[PDB]
Amino acid sequence: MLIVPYNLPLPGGVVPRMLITILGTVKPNANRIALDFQRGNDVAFHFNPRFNENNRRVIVCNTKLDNNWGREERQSVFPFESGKPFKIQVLVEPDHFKVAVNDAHLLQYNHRVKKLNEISKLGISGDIDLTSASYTMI
Repeated sequence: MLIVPYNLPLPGGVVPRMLITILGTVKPNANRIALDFQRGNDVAFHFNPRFNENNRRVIVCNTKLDNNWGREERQSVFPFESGKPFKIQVLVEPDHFKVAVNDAHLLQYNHRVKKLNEISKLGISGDIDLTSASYTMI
């Protein structure tokens, strides 16, 4: 019920205890999903499930500064399935983003961009139907 790519403003940036919830369904022949938390043109946190990287499924996380990507962090645990509904929750903690998928902890990504109050947009793109995207404080 939302068009993709979708831009979710995060007014005044992110803060610890902010919880972002994304609901949708992975398309049948998906290749990728991406969440991009942006500070202007920089990408503070790129979360990128890849369904076919050399015939493996992997999640890649990274940061883009001044148009250059940094050191990737990869993990092999892959909770997504083509064609099925998902829930992603991103909880902002003091020293990392914490990601849970379908109510199970997936990964943490330590803050490389330290001006959290300038991370003011979340872009959501890739091979999904997007149902809802929202945030709250816990």
